[PDB]
Amino acid sequence: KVFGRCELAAAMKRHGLDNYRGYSLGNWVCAAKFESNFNTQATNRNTDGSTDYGILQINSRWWCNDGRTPGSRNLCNIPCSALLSSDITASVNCAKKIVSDGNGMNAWVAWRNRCKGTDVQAWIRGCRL
Ligand SMILES: [Au+]
Ligand SMILES: [Cl-]
Ligand SMILES: [Cl-]
Ligand SMILES: [Cl-]
Ligand code: NA
Repeated sequence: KVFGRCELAAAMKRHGLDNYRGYSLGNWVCAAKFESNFNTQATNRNTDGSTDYGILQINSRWWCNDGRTPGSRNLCNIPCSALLSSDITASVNCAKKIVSDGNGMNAWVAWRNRCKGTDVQAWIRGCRL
C-alpha cells in the first residue's frame, strides 16, 4: 500500500506517533517519505546482509526477524513481514521502541540527512488533523 501524505499523517497520529519522544508528526512523515516513499511494501538490502523493511525501513539486525540475518536480534519481537503490512500498527510500535533507544530519530539515517532541521511541518501542511 502506498499512502497519501495526509493519509499517512492521520494513521500515524491515531497510533500515537504524533510527538512521541518529542518528535512532531511532520518529522515522522518526512521520514516515511524518504525511507519508503510511503510504500508499506518497501524492502531495501544492506551491504551487511541485513534488510530494511516497511514504511520506516526497520532493520533486521535488531528490530525484526527475517530468519536470514546471521547473529541479529528481533527486539520488536515480530517477523519482518509484519512490517510490510497495509496496516501500519506494527511498524509504528517498533518505531516507538527504536526511537526510544537513546539516539532518537537519528536511528533513521535518511531522517538525519534529509529531515533533521528542515521545515518538517510542511509535511502536514493542509492535512485535516
Ligand atoms: Au494504522
Ligand atoms: Cl536471522
Ligand atoms: Cl493503517
Ligand atoms: Cl531526542
Ligand atoms: Na531476527
